[PDB]
This record gives sequence, structure tokens and C-alpha cells, in this order.
Amino acid sequence: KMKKILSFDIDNTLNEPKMPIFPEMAELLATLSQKYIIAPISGQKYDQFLIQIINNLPESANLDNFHLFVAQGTQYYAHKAGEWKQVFNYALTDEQANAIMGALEKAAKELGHWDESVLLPGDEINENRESMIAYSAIGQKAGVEAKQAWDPDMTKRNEIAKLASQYAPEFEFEVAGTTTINGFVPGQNKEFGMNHLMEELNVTKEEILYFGDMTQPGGNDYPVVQMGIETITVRDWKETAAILKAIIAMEE
Amino acid sequence: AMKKILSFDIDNTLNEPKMPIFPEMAELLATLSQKYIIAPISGQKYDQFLIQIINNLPESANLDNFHLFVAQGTQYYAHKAGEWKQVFNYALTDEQANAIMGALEKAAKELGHWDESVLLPGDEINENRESMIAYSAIGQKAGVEAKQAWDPDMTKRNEIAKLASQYAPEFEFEVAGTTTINGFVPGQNKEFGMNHLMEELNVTKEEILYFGDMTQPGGNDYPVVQMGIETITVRDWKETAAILKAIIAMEEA
Repeated sequence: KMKKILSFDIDNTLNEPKMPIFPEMAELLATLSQKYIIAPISGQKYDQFLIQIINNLPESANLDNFHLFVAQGTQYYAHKAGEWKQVFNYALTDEQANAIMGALEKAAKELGHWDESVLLPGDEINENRESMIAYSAIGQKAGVEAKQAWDPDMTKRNEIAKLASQYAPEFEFEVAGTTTINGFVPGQNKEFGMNHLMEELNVTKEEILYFGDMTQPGGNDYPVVQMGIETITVRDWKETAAILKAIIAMEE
Repeated sequence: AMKKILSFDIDNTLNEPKMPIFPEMAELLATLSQKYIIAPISGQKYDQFLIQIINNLPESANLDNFHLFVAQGTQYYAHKAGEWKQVFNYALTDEQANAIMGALEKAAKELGHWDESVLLPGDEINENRESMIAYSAIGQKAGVEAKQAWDPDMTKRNEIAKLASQYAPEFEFEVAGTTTINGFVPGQNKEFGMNHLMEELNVTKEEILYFGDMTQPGGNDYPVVQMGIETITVRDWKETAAILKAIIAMEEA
């Protein structure tokens, strides 16, 4: 058949925002992995791909068929013979990381959004994910209740990302998730990641079916839409789950 | 090859409540109808199946593969030789129709929910759908906006259904749709419809994929779930559309 790769953002596509996937999802992905490549592509860092997805999969999952495009596919991890390996990592220089972090910090502080008093113990706002920076306004470990209240309509993140861009015009700052702005070297977004996916997996655009929630002009899934990869827009993880349940039922 | 029947409880699966399918949905169903039977099932009456589904399909659709399980599947219409025909209709006796209607009216009136002043011209609250009764609180013709505001948490319909059941304990009252209680002979809900679907189409349970929005215990799709028929829970027609698009994509050679 034409479609070989089932690709997904994590955020609000496979899970509740930044949370472990539910058992229902874990089983669907495990079943599909017997026959298809599962290629999550997301701003999340590698350890969070493990916590959100891999650590929750049943033992029957074929982990060899989970191909992980981390930090929007600026890093890539593949599994073979019981072991994950880093295939590539377009790492930031120290200078780039500091410039990107600093721009986000200055913007957030100026706009009145930088409040470390709300942080859970040992948490931080700005995280260096090696090849990308993630500013997550009320912390990298904040709960969904708290996160969804913070910027429901994206106004805060839009204004932070705009100001960060003015402060460091040589970089790119993109709204994500519930509380996040991703900062990176320009062009190194999901378009970058998908181009790498196609090269690494030896597939054409037509052989990928992509799922995401931010597929409108300006959203972080729009680059995939615009590349000509068939994209099904979802609103939440339950929508994705219904779709995968049906795919499985119609294959049997 | 196992699934041969795609069955859908029409409202909030194929369309907005009691409304026509969107053009994208029409095209998805027409595509799937080349290969699969499309079996809509609903408390709605036959004319509404035509209005909501059939009349909106493109000419390319395979109408012979649309098998209509009307009024919960107490009626069944099939298309063959360019025509629709009624295959069965488990009509109500007059005694039954009147008892069911009267219980709903009495119950809605006692609970302060019967208001004929909000009805569109020509409209009615209780409708006799031959083999089933539908009480639709603000009329059979009300728009989605007004309907979805009337009883979004099902409070009003649950209390009306319980009191009507007290008045007429020989009948079954099921909350449905946005404004509706379906009233019928005991047991003649979607389980009855699905059994008859299996007989008429000569299929087993495993050959059906069902779609519905009320699939938790107590909801009007649970009698199908409870049979062990695989069921996809959806929330609105856009979710179903996403699913159908995916099915079609995954079938392409």
C-alpha cells in the first residue's frame, strides 16, 4: 500500500499536553508498529519522548519501527537490536543557545510574563534541548490545569515570540504547546524534520500520513501541510485514538 | 477483509443534529460506498434519512450500498433497481402510539417543558414515526443553535423520560439527539435494529464497524456496544470525517 509511515506531533495529538500517553493510545501505537513506521516529530526532548511515549508502550510494541524526530527533527533516534542510538543532532553552538535563551528571557521579562515564583521544585522556564531551546512559561513540569489557564488564546506567547525575534532577529521563535515558544536556527522546524525523515526512511511525501493539531497558517504543523504531505488535523488525543482504532479495524 | 459494513448513528456522526451532511462528508461516503455497505441507523424518520443523507450524495455514490435503519431499525429501506423500498416496518398499534405520545406530553407538561409558543409555524412537539414516537422539545424543525441550548446536559430529557416511563411503564423511553426522547415497544432500540441488520445483510458482529456519540453505558449507542460490535466513539461529524479520510488513505495501493 502507498502509506508506510504514520507520523504525529506528540503535543495534544498523542497525549494531554506534555503528559504520558494513556494506555488506550499506547496499545494503538503498539499494534500499528507491527506493520508501519511510527514517527513522532515534536519539539520535545529525547528524554520526554521516552517518558511521554516509549516508557508507556506495551512489551509487544515493535520499538524498531518507532523513529523519533526530536526537537522538531533536529535530532533523530532509531532503535535496532534493543538499543536506541542518536543518528544525528544539529546541536546549537554555546553562542547560539545563549543568544536564543537570552532573547526569550528578555522578552518575557519585559512583557511581565517571567515569574519564577510559580515554578515547581527544581523546575525551570527555559530549557536547552541541545538543538533547540524551549521556553515553557510556568515551567517544564507544570501540570495541565495550570498550563491551560496561562495562555488559552496564544496572546502571551505571540507577543513574547515577536519581541524575542526583535531582540535576536537571526533566530526563529515559534509558538507551541500550551505554554511554549521554541527557539532555533532558522529553517530548522518541522519542514526540516520531515525532509530528514524522508531521507532517513527512504520514503516520498506520498508515503507519509501526518497527524497534528496546529495545521492552520501560522501553526507549527503548517509546514508539513505546505510540503504536500497528507495531513489529518486532530483536536486532541481522543480524535487521534479514534482514527487509529478505525485504521486498525479496517486492516484486519 | 473482515469489516464489510460501516454503520453510523447519523446525528453527530455524519452530520450536525438533524441536518444535512456537508459536501466533504458526502464525497467520503460516496467513495466508501463503492467498496462497503453504508448502514445509517437513527431514531429519525425515513424522510429525514433522505434529506440528511441520500439527497446530498453525489451521482457517483453507490446507492444500492446504503441500507437505511430508520426509527432505530424498526424500519428498514433498501435501494435496488433505481428505487427505494420498505423492507420491514414494525408499526405501532394505535393504542401503543397514543399511550407513548400521551405519556410524553403529560410528563413534559408537568415538568414545565411543554411550550408551544416557541414552535415554528406548522411544527409539532410529538411526532408519530409509525413504528416509534419522537418527542422533540422545541419542535421537529428547530435549528441546531436553539436546540443545543435547550438541554445540553440532558437534564430536562432525563427527567421527562423518567416521568413518562412512570405514566406508561409498558413502553421504553430513550433520551436522544439534542431535544428528543424516543418512545417505543420495549427492546426495539438499536440492538433490535442491529440484529435485523445482521439478518438482512447476512453478516456477523465482527463484520460491522459502528460509529456513534453516545457509547457509554446509559447512552443510546450502548445497546450496540454491548453486543460486542466494534464501535468508534465520535463527538461530531468532523471527527468522523477525519476517520473516514484516514481509512481511505490507508486503503490506497
